[PDB]
Amino acid sequence: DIWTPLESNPDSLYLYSCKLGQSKLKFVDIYGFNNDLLDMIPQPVQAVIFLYPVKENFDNVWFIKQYIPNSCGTIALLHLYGNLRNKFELDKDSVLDDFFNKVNEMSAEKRGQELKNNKSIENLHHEFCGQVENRDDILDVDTHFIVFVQIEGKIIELDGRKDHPTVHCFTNGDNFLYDTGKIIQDKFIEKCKDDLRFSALAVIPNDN
Repeated sequence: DIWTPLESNPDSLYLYSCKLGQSKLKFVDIYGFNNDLLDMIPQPVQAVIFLYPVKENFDNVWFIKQYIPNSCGTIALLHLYGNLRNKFELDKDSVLDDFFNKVNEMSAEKRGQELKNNKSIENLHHEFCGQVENRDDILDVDTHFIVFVQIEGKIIELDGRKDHPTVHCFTNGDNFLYDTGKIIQDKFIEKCKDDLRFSALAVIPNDN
């Protein structure tokens, strides 16, 4: 049971979200993590999605375990809209609204198993996945999506391969994008002993 990696292009992510039941949030490329470039990002930033190669009470954070290779794009969208549900509501009776209601009382483990059995999402996923010319486009699981969201003034990193969310530090609206950049630089970029070709996206409101 293997999936085609999700296309990370901001337009494809949006369109994919629209079909899943969320049209209120959009994605904007992050060109770098220095202040100059982060200043270019429109605010308020609601989250940051990050792609790269290869206390603990989480009562208030929605978490799903990842069991399927290259489903991570979708897991990230799940972690994203699932934790912004109060602020940006899902379309009533949409694929995601239905999924979140169905798994609301489930643990991160059973949530993850439910994903396996969700035809709609798997189908919609592979309408917004990358192209495949050869097996190395689906069997090469090298790049990985993770997401950072602000939950009760705390920067929470959400990754389905880990056993739980990773709580980082306190923050606020104004500072979230910047505190997040510092975390990404020290935890992933500079910690990597090479030219870490990453990509990043800020999630912002579609309107105001």
